[PDB]
Amino acid sequence: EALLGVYTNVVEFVKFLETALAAACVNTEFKDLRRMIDGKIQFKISMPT
Amino acid sequence: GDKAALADGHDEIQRTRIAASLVKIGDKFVAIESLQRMYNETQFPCPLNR
Repeated sequence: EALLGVYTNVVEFVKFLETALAAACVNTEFKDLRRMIDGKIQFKISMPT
Repeated sequence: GDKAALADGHDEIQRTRIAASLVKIGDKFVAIESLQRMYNETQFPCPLNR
């Protein structure tokens, strides 16, 4: 006698680009980030008098 | 007649379009400017702060 069961699905959630939190961050898809050691940003601020 | 001789300048100077805030106080129009941008970008203390 073959028996069947009832399974309920995993409740899916709104993705990251579809929330309003991404208005605070700038999103890029860096494909190979496990190869990166460091990443730097360099500012150069000239100051008037 | 004396008004033309009194001001050589500021008659027949080419007008322009100046962007500044205004306000209305009774019968008088007054422009408002706060100059902390020109002092804090050079990091001298401001003379309006007394």
